[PDB]
Amino acid sequence: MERYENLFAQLNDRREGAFVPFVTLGDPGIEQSLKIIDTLIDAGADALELGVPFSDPLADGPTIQNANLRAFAAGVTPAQCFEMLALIREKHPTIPIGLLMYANLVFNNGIDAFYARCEQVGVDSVLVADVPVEESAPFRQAALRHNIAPIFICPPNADDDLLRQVASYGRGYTYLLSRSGLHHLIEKLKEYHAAPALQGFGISSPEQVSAAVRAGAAGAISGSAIVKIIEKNLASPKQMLAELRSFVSAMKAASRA
Amino acid sequence: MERYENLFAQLNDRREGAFVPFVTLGDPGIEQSLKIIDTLIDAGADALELGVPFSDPLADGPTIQNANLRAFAAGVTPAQCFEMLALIREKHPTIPIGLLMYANLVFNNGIDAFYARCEQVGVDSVLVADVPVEESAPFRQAALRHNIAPIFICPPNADDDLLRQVASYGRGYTYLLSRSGLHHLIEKLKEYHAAPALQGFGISSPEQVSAAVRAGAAGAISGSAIVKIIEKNLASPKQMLAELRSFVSAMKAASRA
Amino acid sequence: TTLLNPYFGEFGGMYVPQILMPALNQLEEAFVSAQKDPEFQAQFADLLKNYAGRPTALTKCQNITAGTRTTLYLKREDLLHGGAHKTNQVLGQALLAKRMGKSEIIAETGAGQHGVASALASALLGLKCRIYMGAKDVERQSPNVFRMRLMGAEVIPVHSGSATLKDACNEALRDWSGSYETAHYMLGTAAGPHPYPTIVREFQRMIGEETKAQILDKEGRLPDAVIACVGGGSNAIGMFADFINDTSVGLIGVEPGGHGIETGEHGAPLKHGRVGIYFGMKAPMMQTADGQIEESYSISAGLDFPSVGPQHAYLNSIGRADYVSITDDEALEAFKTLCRHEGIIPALESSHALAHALKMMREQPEKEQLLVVNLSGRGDKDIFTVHDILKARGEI
Amino acid sequence: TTLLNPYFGEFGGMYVPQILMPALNQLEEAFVSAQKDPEFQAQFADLLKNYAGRPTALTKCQNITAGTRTTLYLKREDLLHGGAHKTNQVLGQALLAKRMGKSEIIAETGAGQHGVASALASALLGLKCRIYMGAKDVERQSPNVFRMRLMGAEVIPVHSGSATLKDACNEALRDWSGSYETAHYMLGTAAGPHPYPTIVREFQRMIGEETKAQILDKEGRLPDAVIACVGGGSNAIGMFADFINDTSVGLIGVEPGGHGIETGEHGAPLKHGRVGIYFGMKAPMMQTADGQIEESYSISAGLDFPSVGPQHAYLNSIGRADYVSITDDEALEAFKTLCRHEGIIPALESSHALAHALKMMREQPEKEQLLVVNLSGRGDKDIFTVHDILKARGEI
Ligand SMILES: O=C(NCCOP(=O)(O)O)c1ccc(OC(F)(F)F)cc1
Ligand SMILES: O=C(NCCOP(=O)(O)O)c1ccc(OC(F)(F)F)cc1
Ligand SMILES: O=C(NCCOP(=O)(O)O)c1ccc(OC(F)(F)F)cc1
Ligand SMILES: O=C(NCCOP(=O)(O)O)c1ccc(OC(F)(F)F)cc1
Ligand SMILES: *Cc1c(COP(=O)(O)O)cnc(C)c1O
Ligand SMILES: *Cc1c(COP(=O)(O)O)cnc(C)c1O
Ligand code: NA
Ligand code: NA
Repeated sequence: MERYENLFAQLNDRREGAFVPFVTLGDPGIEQSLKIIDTLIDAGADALELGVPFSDPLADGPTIQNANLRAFAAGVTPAQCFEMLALIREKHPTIPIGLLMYANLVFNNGIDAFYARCEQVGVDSVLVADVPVEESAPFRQAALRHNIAPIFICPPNADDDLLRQVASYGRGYTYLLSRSGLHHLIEKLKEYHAAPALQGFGISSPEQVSAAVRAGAAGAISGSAIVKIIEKNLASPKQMLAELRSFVSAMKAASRA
Repeated sequence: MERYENLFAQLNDRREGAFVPFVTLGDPGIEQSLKIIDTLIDAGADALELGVPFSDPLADGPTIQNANLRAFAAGVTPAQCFEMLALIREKHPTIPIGLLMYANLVFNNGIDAFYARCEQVGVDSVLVADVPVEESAPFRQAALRHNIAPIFICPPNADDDLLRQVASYGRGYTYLLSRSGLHHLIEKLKEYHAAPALQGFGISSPEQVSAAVRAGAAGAISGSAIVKIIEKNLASPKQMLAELRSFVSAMKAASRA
Repeated sequence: TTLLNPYFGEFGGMYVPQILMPALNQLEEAFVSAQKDPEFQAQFADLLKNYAGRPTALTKCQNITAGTRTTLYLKREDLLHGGAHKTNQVLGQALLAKRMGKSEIIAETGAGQHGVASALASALLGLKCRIYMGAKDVERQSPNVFRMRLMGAEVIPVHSGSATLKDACNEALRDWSGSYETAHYMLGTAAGPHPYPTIVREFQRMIGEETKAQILDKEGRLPDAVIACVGGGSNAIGMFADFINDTSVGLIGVEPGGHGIETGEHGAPLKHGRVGIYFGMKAPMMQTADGQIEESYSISAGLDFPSVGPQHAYLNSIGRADYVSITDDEALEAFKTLCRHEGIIPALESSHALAHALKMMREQPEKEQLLVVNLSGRGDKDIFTVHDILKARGEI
Repeated sequence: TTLLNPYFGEFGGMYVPQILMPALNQLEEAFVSAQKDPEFQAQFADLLKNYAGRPTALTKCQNITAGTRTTLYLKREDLLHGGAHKTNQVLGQALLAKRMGKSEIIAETGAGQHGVASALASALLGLKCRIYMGAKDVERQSPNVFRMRLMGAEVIPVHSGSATLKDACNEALRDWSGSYETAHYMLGTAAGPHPYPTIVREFQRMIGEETKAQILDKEGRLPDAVIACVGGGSNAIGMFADFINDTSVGLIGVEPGGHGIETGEHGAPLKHGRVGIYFGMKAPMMQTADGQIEESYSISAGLDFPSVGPQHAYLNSIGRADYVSITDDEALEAFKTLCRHEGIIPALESSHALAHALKMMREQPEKEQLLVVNLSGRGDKDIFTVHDILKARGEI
């Protein structure tokens, strides 16, 4: 499919940025997570980034570490995540769906088989957090053979060789990091015909979405801010969804011309 | 004085051995110790060997270690021991009195001064347990200047040089050890004109006294056996003295022709 | 692109987030430079000799082998300053950090030994050291925590995840990704992403180099086998490296068998795990059927890394080295045996290596063989562990 | 009559019951013979090198002395097998016991270190070792007791007297007087009756011999002073002996000052006691006005001998060596300082020596001086003692 290409062309026609929430699949349980995701979409999410719970998420801060723990408390497994993904795609045929994976879960039963399963359930992209471009070949190749976009991170200091590699190897979008653990990066990515850039890390208010789009990014990704709302409202699921709806509506509105 | 020479000449006229009890001065207290000593004499002790309590009696087994501890529990000091000795001599003008000392108590305030104090209270001999003949010169010299007999141990294996040294250096009697931690020793001591031999260590029954005298010794010394009787009867002082009287009478009777 | 090969056959690599690649590349460049620099080599050698106490003895154990045709030597890393081999490589890494102009050290620790080694190197060399330690380990290893603090290190309890070694490792890497301009990550074994498996081997290789010279001096020939325990792989690769090209010399690595391989409660991923990608590398690990990383188990906390250095996986795959396992009880028996017969209290880690040598001897007592065991550390730290077990099961 | 002089001026001698003289004479003869025997010397040297780890390093401590004109080296007896200098002389004494045809060893211990050293030497050399230890010490030193037992020694609690070191010493001597035909008494310091002060010095003198060669190599001159703690005197005389005839080299012995000399709670008989006769020798001791032997006190149990070796009393009397004291708090500060600034955890005993060197430096920081401290042992054993004090007084 070409779901990201279609989205970005449609947003460009509307002079509009993408707003892309991240959540952990199965946080805080399978059924509430499905409701959370439907609420994110109904509230205006342009695409989704979805984490599969992993025992040791090195690239994640405490908020998302805790989201993974909550999902593990509910017994969530990768197989259950793929069952969820199939249901999500069945309900929502056009929204781009990207996974955020750690390498072991992709490599475990075979890299090809992982990307084959992504294609089968209707996933559009995979970002493997701990595979740098230098190690990426078997991943990006398997991705492309199964019509999955391999997503790469472009760190804030990327030298020129790295920019060119990310531009060549990525598809779907380029994940532009706000920081470590800018118009120069954005223009160079465009010069090298990279996939459109989505800014992520630390995006938690409407003005940041507008700023990202003004800097020339195609949109913004927000995770910890969304997951915080989950964490805050564990005792009241209904208020959780209302607070999520309110947050996403505001972030998406900031992306519109 | 010549109290040992007088005793041994008198016993020899009666074809009789000496029986010599050992006790710790001030065990289990000063007044009971004075009574114990009067009872030993009345019951037939020919001479006394008397220990001054010392913090670390290396040459002593557990029975006498405990006698020292009891005396320390009663606050007994060397000064109090010398006060006791003066009273004993005042009551009993002819009985030979020997002390069993450790070196530090003799050296502490000056070797000469120690032997001068012995002479003043009427002590007849001193055995310093941890001064071998090799270290004995200042001790035996000070002893002799104050008319005190220096007593030496003759161990069971004494080679010929040691026998000759003990014979030359000792006075009063020769302390003949029954064992470590015999007619050859006795005859050689007599050949070298040694002070008469008293056998000690492990002497606890009448037959041992008779045997010692038959082997040619001038008598026998008994300590732990006497001190055991004290230890056994701490709760009944009166029975203590009766049991001591009975034990000493029996041991002394075994020494008679 | 790298200066040196990041792989040993299939195994190894640099499986870290993109943001950490510049730190790894910087470190590789610094290391390649230092290895060619006679001044760096001389400074390292000087610290090893005059501070740490190298060379370490090679001790013949004739009481242990009585009545057999085995001759056994122990390479005495238990006599190294700090009481374990870890000191060698922390000194090298501290010098590298200084070469790169860094004033700060980050380290992870589980049992606390690497923490203590990192702390002493940092104290000596004027580096500000912070150590990540899982909160369960902090609570479990009070003596080592207090040593680290005495030596001026900041000990940071990690309450996240399961609050053990892998969580400390992750917290250390998170910190480094933000601080690598001024802080060096002093990884504690011959594992993790390139260039660490290579750096740690090179900064431990004096173990085998000395052993070779000492055995040639004492016996006029090379060993039939050199035997080392394998937690992450550093003491073993340090012993092995100089002998790899001596094809007659057996290289035997000993993983912890815990309660027994068949119980699943063990620490032997190399022979009983499955290849995965974690800890920045492709290597055998302890993992679920699903790919979640699970724990090692051993009586010896120092052998709890649930994976293994990639060079060991490679040496096994080609048949150059052989890997075996030893149970808790076998290790305990070897510990008791050394204490009684040679007056040397071995680390429980090292006791696994010794236990395997004892088996080689006992199983075939008329086999003529010359064996060296790497005695990777001293076992003063283990006497309470050993006491409590012996008491619980009735003896003593 | 003896082969060698039993006295150092007034001090020393053989003040034992007559029954023990043949044991002492036998031992003296055996020692004089062994010292002339190149085979004995070679066997001893071989054990020292290949089992114990000699030579020990001489480590320059430049962080400690920063900003001053003091250059400080530590002689690293903390790196010796067993973690203290005591190992040197027990190996020599075990070889002497074998030379005399004995199969059994008797030893005394207070803090347990000499017990552990005697046990490891006996395990190595095939001797049946029994160790006397006051019951209060047994209860107080569980870790060392279990080490001794692991190494096959029989540990015999002494409940008599005050159930501490002097009672253990007495029980050991009682046993020996009956068993000396088949058992050797392995006395643990350079004190007691002749020939022990001489034997123990000679079997520790490699400390100073190495230090001399190492300092000449590293500085091209001798030290201005060598500084050692003094409990009974063995590590100090071992450091001092080779320098006695180098009249420019200061010899500084450090006794424990405990809570302060003025409190009476200390362990400094050499400078603050009175000559007496006890422990088989004429020497300064801690005693009442009446002559009863009293106790030392120090934070460091290893410095609790309430007397001192006679050669130290003699070297003091002629002005060749100088003796000073260091309090518990000064020792604690030196312990903390070494840990933090050099990454070396010193025994609390050795910390007394270090504390005095620190004072020499701090009191006169522009005085140019080259100092060696004998770091007689490692301080892993003291970390709980140090922790508990620091906790009790608020810090940490
Ligand atoms: O999208 C992610 N998180 C959600 C957005 O960040 P935030 O809103 O700050 O939680 C996200 C993306 C990549 C990642 O790993 C690595 F960078 F290594 F590839 C970790 C988290
Ligand atoms: O007379 C003594 N004890 C009493 C008699 O012995 P026993 O009846 O067995 O207690 C006695 C004599 C000497 C001695 O020390 C040494 F031998 F070294 F000089 C210790 C005890
Ligand atoms: O085993 C490790 N360290 C040893 C700690 O030693 P100790 O203090 O004795 O537990 C260890 C630490 C980090 C690592 O890689 C990565 F950083 F990526 F996670 C791999 C192994
Ligand atoms: O200090 C002594 N031993 C050291 C024990 O060392 P540690 O185990 O560290 O207490 C010590 C032991 C015996 C001695 O002489 C004598 F045997 F006559 F009593 C003098 C000093
Ligand atoms: C840490 C440790 C080990 C295990 O680590 P490796 O990297 O596998 O060598 C082994 N022995 C001792 C004494 C240790 O401290
Ligand atoms: C026993 C001990 C001492 C004290 O004994 P000396 O005979 O006076 O040397 C000093 N340091 C250490 C480390 C010890 O174990
Ligand atoms: Na492992
Ligand atoms: Na002393």
